[PDB]
Amino acid sequence: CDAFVGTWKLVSSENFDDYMKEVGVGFATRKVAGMAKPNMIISVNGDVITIKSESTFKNTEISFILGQEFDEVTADDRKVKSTITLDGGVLVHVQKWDGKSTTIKRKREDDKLVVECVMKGVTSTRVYERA
Ligand SMILES: NC(=O)c1cccc(Cn2c3c(c4cccc(C(=O)O)c42)CCCCC3)c1
Repeated sequence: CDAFVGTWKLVSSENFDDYMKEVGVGFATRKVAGMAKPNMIISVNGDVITIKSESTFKNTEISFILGQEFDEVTADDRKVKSTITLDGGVLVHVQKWDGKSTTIKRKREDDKLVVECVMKGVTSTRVYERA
């Protein structure tokens, strides 16, 4: 996937605190992650895609090949099994841990990168625009 490539700034966000709470993120991390306005800087080299998320709270990064499950350490220190695929132009990320699942989709919409987060019955939408 490549139409996702470049540098994106979070401009809006709904229900993220609720989403985090449902994922199991403790209050202090929720406070600082919720308040953060991370840049998401996505790039691609052959079959390896790299997504960086940068903010004063925390800098993270994942590198991966579509369809190949990998170990991820999240910003909220979960140790999850991750599996990112391309499906009808949406990058679908799945995290499994403790028999739990959450799914994160990134899609390109007009000039936005739209990220939809889902845990159990809680859904969250965040929007990022080019830097
Ligand atoms: N400070 C930062 O770098 C930062 C802040 C908020 C979210 C994120 C990334 N992120 C994270 C989660 C998540 C779910 C859907 C979309 C994003 C995103 O905007 O990339 C998410 C799980 C909760 C723990 C925080 C990491 C990063």
